[PDB]
Amino acid sequence: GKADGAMDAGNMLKPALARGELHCVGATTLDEYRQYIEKDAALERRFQKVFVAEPSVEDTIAILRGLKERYELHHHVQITDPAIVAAATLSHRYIADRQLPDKAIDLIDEAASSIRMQIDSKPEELDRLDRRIIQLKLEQQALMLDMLNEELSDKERQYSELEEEWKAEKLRNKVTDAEIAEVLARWTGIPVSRMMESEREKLLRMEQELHHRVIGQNEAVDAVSNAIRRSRAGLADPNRPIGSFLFLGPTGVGKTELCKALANFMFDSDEAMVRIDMSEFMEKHSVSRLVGAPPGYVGYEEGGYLTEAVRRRPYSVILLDAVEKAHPDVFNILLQVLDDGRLTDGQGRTVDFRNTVVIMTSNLGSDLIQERFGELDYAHMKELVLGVVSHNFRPEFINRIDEVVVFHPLGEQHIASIAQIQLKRLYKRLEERGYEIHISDEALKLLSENGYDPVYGARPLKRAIQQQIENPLAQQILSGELVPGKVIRLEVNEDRIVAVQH
Amino acid sequence: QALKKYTIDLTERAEQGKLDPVIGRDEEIRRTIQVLQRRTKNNPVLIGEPGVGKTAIVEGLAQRIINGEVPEGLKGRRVLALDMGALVAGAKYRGEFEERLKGVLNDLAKQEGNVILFIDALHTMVGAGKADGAMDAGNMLKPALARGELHCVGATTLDEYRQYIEKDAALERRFQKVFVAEPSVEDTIAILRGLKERYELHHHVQITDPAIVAAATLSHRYIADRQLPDKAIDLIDEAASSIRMQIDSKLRNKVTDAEIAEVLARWTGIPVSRMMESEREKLLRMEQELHHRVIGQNEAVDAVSNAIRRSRAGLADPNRPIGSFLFLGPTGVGKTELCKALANFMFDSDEAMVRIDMSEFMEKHSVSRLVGAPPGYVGYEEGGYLTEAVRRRPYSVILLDAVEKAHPDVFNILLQVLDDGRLTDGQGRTVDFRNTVVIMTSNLGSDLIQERFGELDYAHMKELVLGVVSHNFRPEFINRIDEVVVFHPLGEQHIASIAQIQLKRLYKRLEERGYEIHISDEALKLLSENGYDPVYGARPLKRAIQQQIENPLAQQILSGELVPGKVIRLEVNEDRIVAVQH
Amino acid sequence: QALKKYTIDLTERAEQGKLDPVIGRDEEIRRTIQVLQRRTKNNPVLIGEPGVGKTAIVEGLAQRIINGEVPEGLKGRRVLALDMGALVAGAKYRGEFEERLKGVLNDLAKQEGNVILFIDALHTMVGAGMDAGNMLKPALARGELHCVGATTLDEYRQYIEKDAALERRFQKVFVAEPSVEDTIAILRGLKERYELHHHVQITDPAIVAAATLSHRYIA
Amino acid sequence: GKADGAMDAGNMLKPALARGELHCVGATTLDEYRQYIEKDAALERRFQKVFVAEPSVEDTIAILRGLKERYELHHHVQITDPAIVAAATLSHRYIA
Ligand SMILES: Nc1ncnc2c1ncn2[C@@H]1O[C@H](COP(=O)(O)OP(=O)(O)OP(O)(O)=S)[C@@H](O)[C@H]1O
Ligand SMILES: Nc1ncnc2c1ncn2[C@@H]1O[C@H](COP(=O)(O)OP(=O)(O)OP(O)(O)=S)[C@@H](O)[C@H]1O
Ligand SMILES: Nc1ncnc2c1ncn2[C@@H]1O[C@H](COP(=O)(O)OP(=O)(O)OP(O)(O)=S)[C@@H](O)[C@H]1O
Ligand SMILES: Nc1ncnc2c1ncn2[C@@H]1O[C@H](COP(=O)(O)OP(=O)(O)OP(O)(O)=S)[C@@H](O)[C@H]1O
Ligand SMILES: [Mg+2]
Ligand SMILES: [Mg+2]
Ligand SMILES: [Mg+2]
Ligand SMILES: [Mg+2]
Repeated sequence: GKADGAMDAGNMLKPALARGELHCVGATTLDEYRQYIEKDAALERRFQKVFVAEPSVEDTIAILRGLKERYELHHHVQITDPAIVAAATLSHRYIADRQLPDKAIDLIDEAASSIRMQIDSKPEELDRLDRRIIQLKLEQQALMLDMLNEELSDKERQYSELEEEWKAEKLRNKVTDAEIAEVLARWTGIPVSRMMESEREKLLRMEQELHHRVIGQNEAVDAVSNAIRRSRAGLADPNRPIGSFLFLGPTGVGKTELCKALANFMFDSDEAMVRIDMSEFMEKHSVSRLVGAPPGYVGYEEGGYLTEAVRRRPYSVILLDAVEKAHPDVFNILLQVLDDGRLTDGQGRTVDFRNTVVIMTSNLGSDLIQERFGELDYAHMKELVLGVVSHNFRPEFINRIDEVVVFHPLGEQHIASIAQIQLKRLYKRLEERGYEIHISDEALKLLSENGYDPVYGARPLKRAIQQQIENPLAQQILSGELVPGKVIRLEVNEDRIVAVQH
Repeated sequence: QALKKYTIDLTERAEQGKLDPVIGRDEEIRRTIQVLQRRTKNNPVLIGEPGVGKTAIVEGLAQRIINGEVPEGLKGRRVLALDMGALVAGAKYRGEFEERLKGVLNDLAKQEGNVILFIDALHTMVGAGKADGAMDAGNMLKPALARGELHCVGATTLDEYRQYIEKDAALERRFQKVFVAEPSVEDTIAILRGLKERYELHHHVQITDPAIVAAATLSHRYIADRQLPDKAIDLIDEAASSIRMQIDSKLRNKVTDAEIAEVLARWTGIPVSRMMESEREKLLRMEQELHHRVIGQNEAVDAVSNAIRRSRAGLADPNRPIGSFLFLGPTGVGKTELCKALANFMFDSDEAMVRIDMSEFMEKHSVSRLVGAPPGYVGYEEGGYLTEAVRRRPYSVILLDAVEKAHPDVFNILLQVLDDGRLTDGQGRTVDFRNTVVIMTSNLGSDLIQERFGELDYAHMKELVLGVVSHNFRPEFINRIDEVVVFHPLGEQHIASIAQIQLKRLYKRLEERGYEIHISDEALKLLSENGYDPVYGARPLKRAIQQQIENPLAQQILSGELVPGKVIRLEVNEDRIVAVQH
Repeated sequence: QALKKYTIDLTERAEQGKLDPVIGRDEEIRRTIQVLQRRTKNNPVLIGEPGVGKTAIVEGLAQRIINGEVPEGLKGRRVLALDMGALVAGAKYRGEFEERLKGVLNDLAKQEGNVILFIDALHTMVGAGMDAGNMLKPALARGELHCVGATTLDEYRQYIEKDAALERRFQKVFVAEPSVEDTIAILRGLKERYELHHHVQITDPAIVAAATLSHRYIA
Repeated sequence: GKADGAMDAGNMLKPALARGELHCVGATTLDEYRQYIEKDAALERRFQKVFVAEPSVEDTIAILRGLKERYELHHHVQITDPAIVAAATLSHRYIA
């Protein structure tokens, strides 16, 4: 209420506060105290500071066991004491901004709202299928090629199955720890929730789901798969990230494909991953471009890059591609990251990385691996290229790595399978304009033999495909020679691969 | 009342049918409905990117309250939309804004908890009525938010939240973060198939469903600025505007997908449009039209011809740039002129290209010239050269001129560029290089090529000079290159044809000046026989043409001797060249 | 009424013929008319380096509304130039900018979408002390305001592309700086008004020499 | 014009500048021009830098000879022309 008639309301109370004739119990924040009171230091002494520490997990458990019955009587549901101890423990582990017991009560109360909404209308999967069948109903109405009425028939059948099963049980009217974990996995993003059977069947086939995109390379697919299975099962070291890997080998063996296949598995898109191309980081300033500017400097109030983009979605994959192409002491930021999951940015708030999968591709032993992947067992190769890495890095940073793996030069059956994959995506690119493509098996032999050399991996297969198909084929498509509808066969001449129209 | 003066009823507008139909957004509406029916903190904030449908989730929630698709507990709730500007506007005295806000709080306590308040732009609430010593709307809604008396549905942006609401941590913890992700391609198709009826009712036209799947796919692929389903709706609506004007001017009546590609080609410049027959026959004559400026060197003309034919025919690898060429040859055989032939074909201009002159980059930090300086350092706010040059012009041609001069590790930036088509500047955003033609022009093996181009076939020449380049670059980097072409030294007849090209462009320029010039073949023979040596390329040719033509020619023009409208016969002397006026 | 306190009716001025006979720039007017007939985001922003005649484009739009060269959705509109410098005039107290601006927005809602607004120097609207983008921003979003913004290229990419919400509520119309021949056509269009004001004659070789020397010797 | 529920002078005359109904002539210091008129758009291109030179010593002599009669007829005194050139020279020499 200060104005031109400046009486400010801190001044009128102030002799009553100083003389003790007013018993004013104040309560304020800890930043707001410093920012608004300790400016005006004539009133900062009138008060006495009672500090209210953040409670422990066990004190939060003791708090929730007497608040429980009030939320029970509001939502008309029960809360079972495993959900209380799960709310306190999980909210202390997986939510880093808020503080106890605000987030514990938030998980409890929102879970009870979720159970009340189950009991009110109908359960979850009924609503999932109900929204999707009304979606496909309106979309099929608007489509008046389809390949859609199959999907609507499938979802309506599954809706009828779950509706009859719901009538057979006519459920959840308590709050178990499963509902707390569902509300935690919708708060933050970390899949803490219990694995429903489709996801568990998907996750036991991790290697089978990844070898549709990474052919060969068994050891690293195993390592990646074991890290994610430990994370979902609940055995990962809770004071470190999920998996801190270091990939090694020649050029074009699927390193960035293994990371893009991780992202396409786990988040259903290739470029949903914090990607730090470490080859911009050749000087010691890129430290500042990932942790941000310090106070006083230019990009302070715009943040860092690694810190902010992980703190948005705390469960993600981090790729540090071409990790040898950096200054050697950019890997001390990663010492903090890989040992404890904490990275303090410029502004002072510590982003938590204990749910991210840090992956570092490289090529540091390419000469050695290309020389000796034959006639050597995998353990001795890992040993000797780890000696090479010890010539590169410092023994701090490679002690923090969860597993160093070795990639190997691709054989000819590998390049046959890769040629099949690249041709499937070429069929997808040319089906959209309206062209159907087959291929002779003799022609695939020409692709596998014209795109093989041991030193460059599986990129010469890609540009051999590019030349020996895509240059005459796009030559003919622009020529108007190849009309859609008819199947474009890929047959060979004596050395060429010609397209025909029959 | 003090609500009707200052709020806007959304359920009344949904009942009147003014709102957009909201299709999709299942789990966002469901989690918001869960957070609204809590005991304490009935406060969902919808934190998402700008454009992804954060308001439309709230209006879809109002439409479900109208239709009855909500649970029984929310049937009949009045979604009121707060207006911060309507509160601040009439309050300049001490305590009029706070009076209005306390009146709103008393009415929303009076409404029996039957009101779901809504604030788009929650940060406007954060700094709302804050004057010198005034209770803003943050500090006055701050008690009635922690007790669930106010059922406020916020909405804010993902980066505006960091600026304004994480500044004030108590009002930051009043709200629950319901995150609204940018939708996928299929969901954008479904969202457009919902809203097709509204744009057809407005523009009085029809929209065909191939144009909708084309709008969603092309907007997801090419436009990097805005987001889904906003940019796809923009392509739909601007194409419908275009068809409505082309009906209404003086023909079509249904939006096709090529209309969507036209609006995309006008927004960006990437030629996604259908090939007209003039441009398609122009494009099949790629090699001949590059040999209308670059005679000689058939190989890379074939290579770049094939690359642009792939780019236009849709066979281009969409996770990579269009072509990533390396040019290797003796000095002065038209490498830079092959790139200028590219720019002159592609954009109908000569220096219409992003031209990095890599002999400036002889140390490790001109890397930082091309990307920019990080946070904290000097050239932060000015960006980078390459990143602004490509972000402002997506479909361009990048020339790394004279790429042998630099430090050996400037070409790691290019590892990112040539592998995935992306490059992160200092300010933390990536530029999409899925549309450029990255071209490098070295001369690492000009001694070897000038020595042994004779008696060695082209494949083994490429093999040998590529082995030398393998000694000079890293195996990671030559693996990324699309096609390492090799340039051959010029012959005599090639230099004669180059001189013919120079004379014809000189005659065209001086005809634009207003003159008419003829020449005898003997002058051409003298020009071909005087300035020949294979070691120096076609530049001694052009400077000999320069001297032995343009010194007497400009000597005689400036005297007024050459009257325009005559015939300038470039005859010869016993040893030199002189022009006459007959 | 708040419009008459702060707006300038351009079409009423072109009705009395005070404006310039804008000749050329036809495709930019056509793209602006494409933008102003959408459903949402009806708000073009004219963008180019300064001096190239963007207010001239909106004057030509107003003259086409007066003559009737517009489609059948713009006959009868009024083009009102808003003055962002005039709303931040008496900015003493709290909530006095918002009173003026809400008066303008209520009176524009009163006309039932009949008024094209022209907010020149659009970089003023971002920083107004929250302030001014956040009262226009929902009405800009729904397309019930038809704000023809007009700002410099560098001011646009410094002020408005920093702020993504206000950036997507507009639509760019890039204004190409005219050629030498187009400047000659402009001066041949505007020769008569200057010869009827100065009461002198102007020699057309001096016109084409003036355009050529101005393009050559001033950067 | 810092008023209440009202307008100032500048943003009420600003319509009359770009409407042709004002033949205004301004006068200001260079610095306040370079802050307050170069920053605006319409106020910039409705105004022209007629720069005023600080005059020379003999020009000041001519001006003082043009105004010697007024001050002499005012104060009933007489002014000497060597006193004029001494005053002008020492005023430009000493006063800052
Ligand atoms: N095992 C594989 N399965 C399928 N495609 C593969 C495989 N290995 C390589 N490729 C293809 O070859 C390309 C090159 O592989 P990348 O992983 O990108 O190279 P890299 O492994 O990153 O090695 P560097 O050192 O980064 S060049 C990939 O993008 C795929 O298109
Ligand atoms: N699920 C959806 N159903 C229908 N229309 C949608 C949907 N999502 C987005 N839209 C449309 O997308 C456009 C923009 O969405 P908006 O919510 O208005 O943007 P926004 O989410 O408000 O983000 P800001 O912060 O206002 S820029 C509108 O035309 C909406 O109708
Ligand atoms: N086939 C050709 N047709 C026309 N002009 C050509 C041809 N080959 C070379 N030239 C001329 O060669 C001259 C020099 O070409 P540039 O490409 O600029 O030199 P360069 O190829 O870059 O060699 P370096 O190593 O960079 S010095 C140009 O002025 C061209 O006119
Ligand atoms: N096509 C045109 N027809 C007629 N006059 C034009 C044309 N283009 C520009 N002009 C004139 O050029 C001048 C430019 O006027 P303005 O539009 O105010 O300037 P501008 O191009 O908008 O640049 P700014 O950023 O507003 S200073 C005026 O005298 C116009 O009459
Ligand atoms: Mg890689
Ligand atoms: Mg919004
Ligand atoms: Mg060159
Ligand atoms: Mg202007």
